Order: sequence, then structure tokens, then C-alpha cells
Amino acid sequence: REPRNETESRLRRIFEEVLHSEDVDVEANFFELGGHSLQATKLVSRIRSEFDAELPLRDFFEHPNVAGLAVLIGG
Amino acid sequence: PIPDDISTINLTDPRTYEVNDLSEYWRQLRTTRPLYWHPPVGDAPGFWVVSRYADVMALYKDNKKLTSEKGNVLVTLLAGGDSAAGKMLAVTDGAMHRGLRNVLLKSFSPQALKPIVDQIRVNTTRLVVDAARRGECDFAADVAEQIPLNTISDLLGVPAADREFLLKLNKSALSSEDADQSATDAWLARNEILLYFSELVAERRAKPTEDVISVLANSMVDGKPLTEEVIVLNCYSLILGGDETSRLSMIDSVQTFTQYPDQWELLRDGKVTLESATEEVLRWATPAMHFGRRAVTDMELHGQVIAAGDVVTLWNNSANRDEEVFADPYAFDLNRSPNKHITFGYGPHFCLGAYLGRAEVHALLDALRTYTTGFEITGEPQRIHSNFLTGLSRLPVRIQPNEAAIAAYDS
Ligand code: HEM
Ligand SMILES: *P(=O)(O)OCC(C)(C)[C@@H](O)C(=O)NCCC(=O)NCCSC(=O)c1c[nH]cn1
Repeated sequence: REPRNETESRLRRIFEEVLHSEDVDVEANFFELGGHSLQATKLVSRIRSEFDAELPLRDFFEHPNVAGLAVLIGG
Repeated sequence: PIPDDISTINLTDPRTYEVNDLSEYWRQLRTTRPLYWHPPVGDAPGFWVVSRYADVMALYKDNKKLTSEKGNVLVTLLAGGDSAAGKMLAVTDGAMHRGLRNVLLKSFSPQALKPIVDQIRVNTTRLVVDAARRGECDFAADVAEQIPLNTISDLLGVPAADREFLLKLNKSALSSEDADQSATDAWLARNEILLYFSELVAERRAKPTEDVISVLANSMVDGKPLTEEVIVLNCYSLILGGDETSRLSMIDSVQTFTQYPDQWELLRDGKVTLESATEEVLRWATPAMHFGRRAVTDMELHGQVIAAGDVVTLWNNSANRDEEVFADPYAFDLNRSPNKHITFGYGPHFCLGAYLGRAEVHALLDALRTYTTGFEITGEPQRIHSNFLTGLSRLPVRIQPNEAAIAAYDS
């Protein structure tokens, strides 16, 4: 499935950069893509800076997908 | 309560260590089943349990047939691996381990730590004396928690403001004050440490101070600098390592003294050296109960075969109670000699902070010896919950002061 936002698109690029991968599904679970701790750290710290929004790690754990994270950065 | 049958004991469950006295369990394992196969529980696989002191050090030193690179504690070992493999010292083998250790040994050797050892004595005494004046207090919160973490943080270069917050994270990382804790809270707590150190190591790579983080940021293994990832991961193992186990050791020394007043008196009246006492405190309170490895090849031990890829768990607390090594193992004896316990492990991965661990215990014993006549438990203590660590969250005590010695300290 294709990204539908500047946000979804940019977030998916961050996922791809961190998971050392390409063509990362927008609704795929971060862990199910083989996502471990230090990856998740680099991921969360980058989203925090690039979008200038305080993202609590807990909320990331609940919604660890490009699709869901977009909504949260928005709302 | 002292359980009798092997089969109904789950070592992965923290509840087991709270509501059982496992002395008979380990004795039976030591004598009749030295290599024992713990069954699988839920999704977790089964694993070998090693309980004899001889076996425990034999395998601690075999980093050729066994590896730390797939986890060294149950929570990672049972998960199938450790993210920090080949990057964090504890879960790295081979030449990367040898190099990364020699880099760290330059700032954790007895030579390098002598300035810090003086500061521990000073800070320790102050906390002890101020707790004596108060009389009634919580020793864990008012004394113990205040030294190990602050010492390692002084070394690493963690700003003072953040230490209280890091302390809160350590209490959830591998142990828990809450009996019912989910793996999620543990996961988040661990990861919030990495998040903190991502930012701090970033600041020090750009603007280097004199601290231990800066030493790592200026160091090389095999002619190439260390990744910000590698440094962050070892800062985790240092902030967590430099804290919990020493903290729990100190608290346990006090609780054990109230039970064994004959031994407390030997220390107070200088009938035993601080060197000798420290070692018994360590053997007695074996804070890290277990550590582990995975087999890389097949092994033959006690006529049984450990297949490549099996988890092997080594039990320090059982090894430190082995009758064949320690005469009257369950006697708290400050004069115990020899005292070649295995609280700090053995072999290539021998505890990096061993000298610092002793130092912190040594100091506490020296302070308690000088400025205290005795102490008493004033309300029931709370245990931590873990299948890896053992110790106390809080310890309510009344400390009977040495007014004579305390007054001379005011100079
Ligand atoms: C009395 C308190 C302590 C206890 C009971 C303890 C226990 C242990 C044990 C058993 C190991 C070996 C683990 C293995 O073989 O996989 C170890 C390793 C280690 N410890 Fe400690 N330790 C203590 C104090 C400290 C302190 C104060 C520090 C802070 C510097 C520290 C940092 C480390 C590190 C970095 C390793 C990994 C070394 C390697 O892999 O080569 N420890 N500790
Ligand atoms: P994520 O993929 O869940 O992983 C987080 C992390 C990178 C931290 C990972 O390595 C992990 O889960 N480790 C397990 C926790 C751990 O082993 N901590 C260090 C143990 S304390 C210790 O070794 C020691 C020695 N002396 C005193 N304490």
C-alpha cells in the first residue's frame, strides 16, 4: 500500500533507514519487521526531532507502525 | 517454606524466589542432578541448570564452546538473543570483546580508580553518620541507593540533575518493586535508558569533557573509533551494573548483621579485617543469582550431552553454597578462609567493576564499624522481584550511634 501523507511518506523513509530495509509496509508492525531495541531508540529519537513533537516511548510501543504514528503526530 | 521436589519449581518465575527457601532444592541439584534440564514454560524453551561450584567456574571460563553473544541472562537467553550482541561487552565474545575490555580496563583498574575510592569513603561516611544521628531511618533509601549509582555517574559524567530519574529506571529494568510487573514496563524502562544515553553521548562526542564517556568517545578498537551505538550500549551496562548489584550487597550486609550479632561484634571490635569481611558479605549476598551462555558446539558433561544452541544457566548462589568448596556453607563467617566465591563470575567475562564493587562494600563496612554500635529492624522489609537479582527494596532500621566517634568526626 502507498503512503497518503507527507507525514506517512517521511515516516516510512525513517522506518526504512533504521530497519536497514526498503519497501516497508505502512501498516506493518515495527517488531514483526524484525525490530529490536537500539533500532527503536534511533527511530524514536529521530521522530522527536524531525517533527518537533514529544513522543512518549509508551505510545510508540502501543502503535509501532507508520500509519498509526502519523495519526498520533497529527492529533 | 523449604520445597522438597524438583519438578514443581519454575526458576523463570520471580515468585519462586519470594515464597520459597531454595536451600534444599539446590542441595538436591548439587548432589544428584549436577546437570539438570529445566523444562520449557509457555513459549520459553527449556534450559540446562548448573549448580556445582566446580562446573559453574569450568563453564564460566569456556568461551570457546559457549557464548555470551546470544544473551547472558534469562530474559534475553529465553527470548532467543540479545540486540546488543557484539556491541555490549557482556554479550560480546572473541577479539571485539578483548579489545573493548582493554579500552575500559584503562579507567576501571585499581590504578585509575584510586581518586574515586577516596571520594566513596568520604561520601559513605557522611551518609552513615547522618543516618546514625537520625537513629530511625530506611537504610536502602537514605544510605544504599546514594552511593553505587552516584559513583558510576560521577565516572561516566552524568549530570547530577538526571541521576534520580536514572535510579527510577534501574529499579524496573531487570528487577521490580511490584510483584506483578509485565515485560512491557521492563522493556520501556530499559529503552528509556538507551534514549537518555543517546542524547548524552551525542553531547560528549561534539563537546568532550574529562569523563569516562569521553574516554570511550576518544578510544579505538582495531584502529577504528567506537560507534555512538557501541558507546551508548556500554553506558547502559555500566549505569545498570555499577548500581543494582552493589546496592543490594550493601543492604544485605546490614540485614544479615541483625540476624548474626556475633559476627557484627567481630567487625565492630576489629577482630576481623575489612578485606576478610567484604568477601563474606559478597559470598553471602550473591545479588546476581545466575548468568548464562549458549552452546556453539556439542558438549559432554556428567555423561549427558548439551546440544549446540541449548541455553546453559550457571547459578552463582548455588556455587557459593557448595559444601565441597565451603566448609559449613550456610554459616555467615567473616573470618572464612579461603573465600574463593564466584559472586563476580570467572574467566574472560570476570566482573569489570569487581574492584569498585569491593570498594563500595569495603567503605560501608568501615563506616559502620567506626560510627555505629549496632542496629535493629523496625518494620518488615520489602524484597525486589526478579529471576536474576536478589535483594531488598527498602529496609527500615534503627541505628545506635557511636556518639564518641561521631563527635571527633566533627572537626
Ligand atoms: C557486588 C556487586 C557486583 C556483582 C555481584 C557483579 C557480578 C557480575 C558478574 C557475575 C559478571 C559476569 C557476567 C558474565 O559472565 O556474563 C559481571 C560482569 C560485569 N560487570 Fe559486574 N558485578 C558487580 C559490580 C559491578 C560494578 C560496580 C560494575 C560497574 C563498572 C560492574 C560492571 C560489569 C560489567 C561492565 C561486566 C561485563 C564484563 C565482561 O563482559 O567482560 N559490575 N558482574
Ligand atoms: P531490546 O531489544 O529489548 O534490548 C535492550 C538491550 C539492548 C538493553 C538489551 O541488551 C537487553 O535486553 N539486555 C538485558 C538486560 C541486561 O542484560 N542488562 C545488563 C545486566 S546487569 C550486569 O550484567 C551486571 C554486572 N555487574 C553488575 N551488573
